[PDB]
Amino acid sequence: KKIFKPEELRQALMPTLEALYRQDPESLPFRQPVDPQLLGIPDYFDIVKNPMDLSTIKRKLDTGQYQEPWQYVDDVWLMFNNAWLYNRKTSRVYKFCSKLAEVFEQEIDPVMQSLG
Ligand SMILES: Cc1cc(N2CCOCC2)cc2[nH]c(-c3c(NC[C@@H](O)c4cccc(Cl)c4)cc[nH]c3=O)nc12
Repeated sequence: KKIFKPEELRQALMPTLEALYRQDPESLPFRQPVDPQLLGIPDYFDIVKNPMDLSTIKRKLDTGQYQEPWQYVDDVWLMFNNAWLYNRKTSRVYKFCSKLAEVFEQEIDPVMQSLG
């Protein structure tokens, strides 16, 4: 069984996380936890049972809260899947999510291969 030091996951995965953040305007809806009242979508938690966003993912990676790197992959897809569930398939935020997901699928593959 691989043993992953927090510092190894941090340095290896941070560039993939930067690749999501740097997408402008597509990353903006994902940068902070969804605030249903401020956004005027009060049925958000009626639909999304487990919220996830970039700031949470970034904190876990920065402070060493992942035991193994596929939990980071889990959190990223949970964030995308939340957005694809709540938002209609042709809407702006659905398309934004799809753009971030395209970037991620591309960046994460070689990084996960090198982590073993
Ligand atoms: C690539 C892709 C495209 C799309 N759609 C494109 C068309 O438009 C609608 C959205 C939805 C996706 N959902 C998931 C997904 C996971 N993927 C792992 C993959 O990253 C992966 C798998 C093995 C090795 C590595 Cl290194 C990385 C894992 C857990 N739960 C998930 O839902 N992947 C999706």
